[PDB]
Amino acid sequence: MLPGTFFEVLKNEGVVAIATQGEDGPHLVNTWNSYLKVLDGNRIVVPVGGMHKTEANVARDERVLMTLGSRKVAGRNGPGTGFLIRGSAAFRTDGPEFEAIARFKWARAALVITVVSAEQTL
Amino acid sequence: MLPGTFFEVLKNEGVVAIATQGEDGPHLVNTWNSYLKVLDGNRIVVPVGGMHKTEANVARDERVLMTLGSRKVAGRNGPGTGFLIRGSAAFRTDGPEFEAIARFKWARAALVITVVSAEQTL
Ligand SMILES: Cc1cc2nc3c(=O)[nH]c(=O)nc-3n(C[C@H](O)[C@H](O)[C@H](O)COP(=O)(O)O)c2cc1C
Ligand SMILES: Cc1cc2nc3c(=O)[nH]c(=O)nc-3n(C[C@H](O)[C@H](O)[C@H](O)COP(=O)(O)O)c2cc1C
Repeated sequence: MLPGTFFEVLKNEGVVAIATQGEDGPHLVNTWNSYLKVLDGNRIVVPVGGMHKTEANVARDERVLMTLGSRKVAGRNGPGTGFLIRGSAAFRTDGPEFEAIARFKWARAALVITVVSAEQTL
Repeated sequence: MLPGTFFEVLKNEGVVAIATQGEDGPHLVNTWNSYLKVLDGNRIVVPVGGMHKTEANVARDERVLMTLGSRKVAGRNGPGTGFLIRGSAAFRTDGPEFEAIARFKWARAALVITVVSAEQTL
């Protein structure tokens, strides 16, 4: 379901945000557009170095939200666009989703988000 | 309390993410690094065109989280850095906080974030 414009965003660098639900309120962490790996079957993989509070949150509520964008891709009414992605998350420490990001030697795990919806919000 | 490195990030374009607490989970919306105005008092001002769900969430729980960064500013271990900002939010529709973003013709309000902590997370 990810549209072509999402793939054009990923050709450009930028800050990705990942929100999870904590018992206390939301939590928000980041990665880089250039670190995301998209796999077949609507999966986006993030290399995990820290994300310890995020991991604790996902263990109790697997729903996540993610945003990303780029001023270098056109939106509906001028330069710049981005996406709100909703999905479910899991952490993996082995298997092909882990091997997709194992080139980052600092990664202790892979955060795998299975996308359920993608909205271009600009 | 906002440090010099944060102002260096703001000289570069990027996607800002703002998380609020909803009824049924977090919500996450964006702005651009180039749209933020910073006022005396640890106050960050965001021009509001939509953010209707965000505004409903803030009316119930004023706490927000914000992230932003840039690959063009050095972090602690290599190129690229960014920040986790925690603060409290209010929407303003008159006064100096609104005037700071009034040049945006589509703005309906100013989202004013009063910063309580700022962490450089890379
Ligand atoms: C621009 C940016 C990119 C980041 N990329 C990563 C990343 O790819 N993986 C990672 O684990 N943390 C990354 N971080 C740090 C995370 O945002 C987070 O601060 C850290 O993993 C701790 O997560 P936690 O608060 O869930 O314990 C990045 C931070 C910034 C500002
Ligand atoms: C990169 C980017 C920049 C955006 N900047 C703004 C902005 O400055 N102000 C705004 O109202 N919405 C902006 N949006 C749209 C918001 O993220 C959000 O989708 C919209 O305001 C609706 O908010 P709500 O879901 O809280 O109702 C931006 C979207 C993207 C992808």
